[PDB]
Amino acid sequence: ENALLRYLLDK
Amino acid sequence: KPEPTDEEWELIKTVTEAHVATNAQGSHWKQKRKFLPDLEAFSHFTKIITPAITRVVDFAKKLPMFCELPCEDQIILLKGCCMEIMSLRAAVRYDPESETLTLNGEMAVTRGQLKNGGLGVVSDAIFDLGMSLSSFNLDDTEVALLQAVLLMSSDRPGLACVERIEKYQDSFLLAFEHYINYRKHHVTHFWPKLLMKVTDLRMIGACHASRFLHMKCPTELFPPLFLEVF
Ligand SMILES: COc1nc(C(=O)NCC(=O)O)c(O)c2ccc(Oc3ccc(Cc4ccccc4)cc3)cc12
Repeated sequence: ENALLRYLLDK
Repeated sequence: KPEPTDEEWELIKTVTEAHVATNAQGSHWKQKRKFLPDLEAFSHFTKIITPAITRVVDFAKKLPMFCELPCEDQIILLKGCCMEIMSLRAAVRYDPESETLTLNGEMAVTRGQLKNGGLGVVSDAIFDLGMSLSSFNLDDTEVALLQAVLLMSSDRPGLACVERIEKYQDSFLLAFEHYINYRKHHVTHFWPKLLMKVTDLRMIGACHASRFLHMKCPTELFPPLFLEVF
């Protein structure tokens, strides 16, 4: 959940 | 009226640059501008929000202060401020002539279009905010600093580093007020009026998130990054 936000955040 | 200290000129440089690098078609959004012609108006709207969200993420990541926070805080802050910032970025591009805002730096929409797109009353709020901001003549720096203030909101629920985020907000608010002192806008009580625009953007943020909870329309019709930041 927020799996894509977390992807874009880490880099 | 105190003006920016050396370190505030530096923070102003940083936050302005983060904004300019992630703001769609910076200062060439009006000549490169198209106009548009129901869950079909919503369809045209959902296929174009994803890059607007992506730019807000990109802006946050160019703030070292933001990058120092733990990922769970970073996610919460972005959820809180994403529609507030896309809304500010759209409102500062209000064209009084065509009575449009600009999305993704090329798409002009009217009050009626945004409303039919499913924003409801939030559409009227974003347009009234845009009309009232024409006389404010906000530059890249003032827009970037409003954005940083909205991002560093210590009061979003479930944050771990409430205190640290609060200190970042305070640094931005002081530099921002000092920059405002320096710019000597021809508008009485400028800084108090700007704090009220922050409040307007926060109500747009809280009404946006409220409206999303009310529009269960199957969720799959909505793009993933848009159902994440609500
Ligand atoms: C203020 O909004 C927006 N701003 C910008 C912007 O200016 N970006 C910054 C920059 O240009 O630099 C955009 O590009 C946008 C692109 C698509 C967009 O689509 C919609 C349309 C309708 C809804 C209805 C809704 C409401 C609540 C809950 C569920 C559904 C949702 C999303 C809204 C945008």
